[PDB]
Amino acid sequence: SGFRKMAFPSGKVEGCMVQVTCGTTTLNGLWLDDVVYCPRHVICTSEDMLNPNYEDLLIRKSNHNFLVQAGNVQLRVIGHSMQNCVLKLKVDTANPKTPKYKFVRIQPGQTFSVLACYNGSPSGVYQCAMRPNFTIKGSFLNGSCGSVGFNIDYDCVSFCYMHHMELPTGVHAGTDLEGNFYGPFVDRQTAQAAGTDTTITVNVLAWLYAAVINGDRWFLNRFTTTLNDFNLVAMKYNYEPLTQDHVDILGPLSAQTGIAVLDMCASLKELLQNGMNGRTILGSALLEDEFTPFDVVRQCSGVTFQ
Amino acid sequence: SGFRKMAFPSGKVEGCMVQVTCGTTTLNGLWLDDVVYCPRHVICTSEDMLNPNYEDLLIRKSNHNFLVQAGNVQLRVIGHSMQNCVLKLKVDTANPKTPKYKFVRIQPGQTFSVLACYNGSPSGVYQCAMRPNFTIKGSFLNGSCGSVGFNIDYDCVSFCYMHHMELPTGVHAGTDLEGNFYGPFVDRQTAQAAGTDTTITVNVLAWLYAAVINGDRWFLNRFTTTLNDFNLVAMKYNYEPLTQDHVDILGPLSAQTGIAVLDMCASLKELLQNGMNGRTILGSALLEDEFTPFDVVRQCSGVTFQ
Ligand SMILES: *[C@H](O)[C@H](C[C@@H]1CCNC1=O)NC(=O)[C@@H]1[C@H]2CCC[C@H]2CN1C(=O)COc1ccc(Cl)c(Cl)c1
Ligand SMILES: *[C@H](O)[C@H](C[C@@H]1CCNC1=O)NC(=O)[C@@H]1[C@H]2CCC[C@H]2CN1C(=O)COc1ccc(Cl)c(Cl)c1
Repeated sequence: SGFRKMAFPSGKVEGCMVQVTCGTTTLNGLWLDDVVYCPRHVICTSEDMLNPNYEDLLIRKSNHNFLVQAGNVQLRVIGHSMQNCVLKLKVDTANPKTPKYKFVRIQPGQTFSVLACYNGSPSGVYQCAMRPNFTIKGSFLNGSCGSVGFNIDYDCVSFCYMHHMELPTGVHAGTDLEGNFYGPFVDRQTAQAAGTDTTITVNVLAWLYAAVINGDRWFLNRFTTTLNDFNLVAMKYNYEPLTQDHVDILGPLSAQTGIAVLDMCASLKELLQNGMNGRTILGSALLEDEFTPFDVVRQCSGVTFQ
Repeated sequence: SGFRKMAFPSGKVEGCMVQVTCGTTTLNGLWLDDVVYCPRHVICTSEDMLNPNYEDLLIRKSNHNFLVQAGNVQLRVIGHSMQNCVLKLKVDTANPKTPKYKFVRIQPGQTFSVLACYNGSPSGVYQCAMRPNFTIKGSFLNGSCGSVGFNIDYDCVSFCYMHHMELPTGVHAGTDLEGNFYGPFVDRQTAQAAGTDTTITVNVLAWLYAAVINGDRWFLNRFTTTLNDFNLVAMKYNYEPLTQDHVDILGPLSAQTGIAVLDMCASLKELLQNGMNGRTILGSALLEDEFTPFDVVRQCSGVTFQ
């Protein structure tokens, strides 16, 4: 038993992490087969960072301008191209540690592991959710750009996130691995801001099921509610609407615990209207919304990855 | 910016994880050079698990009884010996992925990363603290024994924990890598229990400094307090006494933020006496005590590992 914010083992990604330096900018790149992926703003310098034109900036670059460092081995760049907001640096060497992988784009509400890197070297790993407003509450300092977010699905790494920037509230924005930003953000210094977030309702319910599985039961009740009546409460407390599909996805957890999904909604309602009254749930005094139903099933049943 | 419960990159440990099967028991082993380390209770079966005599049980074993599986390669056991509560299985092959390592024993209050494994395959990674009562609040299911806890110090893995068991409150107990239990626990089914815990005071203060570094300032005050007067409050709220050495260790964080350690203590006092009044600190509605001063400095300055 126990329930922890658990990241995927990072080894497969660690072997793909490289250093990319161009001009005065050093960031991280992702080396898969003979391509290194990195944020395109590496080709910028200070004055370039207000209103850049990256097509103009890229045509002025040379392969030899890109210093790519895989540990203590320099990788010769032999081609480069821009794909949206990522740069694809073709290098003369395929990464022998390339795992099976996919580039996937995730939905707000879904979670992933971030391997925070500096200078191509992994610093730490942690779990994140894509917020409804397409930001992530990460932990990122200067030089962390190009760190990736990912899931692992048996032996296959699904890369979903590459880090580009921090917003004024201290949250983080980036792209999928095809270079397309999550949310309405651009890789420029503008006055852009996150915009209002909501709590991921289905995830909160998943975490309540994790709590029941782990022996926290105090918030349970005999009450029930309709899906419509629950969503009128969710709206007031700035929770995402719960769909019938969310109810279906919570089925297995409902079955294991014997608590109907709509019954757990009634519990959530009471927690929203009354608070926790000094109690905790799974060591939290807040309703936690960064575990998906899958995350709960994964942890509470012991799925591994080969 | 941002602050996350961050684990170390797990790759170096992942390459050491193997499966050990003996009889009806399958657990994880740690393969370093030509030795596999695993919990000695692998040599037990159901009836063996009440009041065992492991010296008796081990002399009845044969090298060939130990099925050691490194991925899809079976490792031939050529010797075995007991060291306290761990078994050392000598195998005919040195692990080519053996990192530089040390066996270290940690102090309550210190943190480490756990690579949760099943069947020798990594499932997830998360950060833990050694509680003052020598338990850890982990996430462990049947088959997770032999998973290790560790820190990474540049390129060197300091293994500090191997998992053996869960206690009736859902917390976890285990040994250092020399087989010596953390705390007054034994690898038997007895009525043993954790025993009363305390909150790791120096860590809470570290996390308050992390909050200030990250722009959470609402809990700060002009007040100060003496170390003695703070500790009279700490005792009432079941917090560990703060020592002058703790104050010294918090020096660098005090210097970076400009908040005297004893001033931050005064803030903690007020949080203890008054609660948080609906506010959060670093996304928590609880005072968090599983970040050490080192963890905070590490994350808020970007230390990596090569
Ligand atoms: C890339 O390493 C870096 C990552 C940032 C730095 C601080 N936290 C992060 O996650 N990205 C940036 O510096 C990007 C840069 C590329 C696109 C736009 C431009 C500006 N920017 C920002 O992240 C701006 O916010 C910001 C906040 C705090 C700090 Cl210290 C900095 Cl350097 C930037
Ligand atoms: C080893 O894989 C296993 C890990 C346990 C299992 C559940 N959570 C864990 O962390 N260890 C044990 O099963 C040990 C075993 C070796 C020493 C004593 C004996 C009993 N025990 C326990 O952990 C007893 O507690 C316990 C609680 C809940 C469950 Cl499902 C189980 Cl199997 C054991």
